[PDB]
Amino acid sequence: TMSLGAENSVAYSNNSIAIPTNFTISVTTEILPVSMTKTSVDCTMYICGD
Amino acid sequence: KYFGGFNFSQILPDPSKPSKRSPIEDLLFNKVT
Repeated sequence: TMSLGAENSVAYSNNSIAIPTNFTISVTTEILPVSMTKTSVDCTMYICGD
Repeated sequence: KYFGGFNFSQILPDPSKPSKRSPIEDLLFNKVT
């Protein structure tokens, strides 16, 4: 059965705050297409070859 | 489930059902066919 990750139980309360002490600068990547191959076909040669 | 005073019983999953859904989601799965 597919697991959706590990289970975590955030301790919620009326007087419980979690302020971070350190930081970790991370650099991610994202690959987005911006253009495709510009194509052009000839109707005559493709349909009627010679 | 005393979250300040706001009652999230309609959106949190109800344990007394085999689908483990919320009362609002129960209306959605029955209305939409």
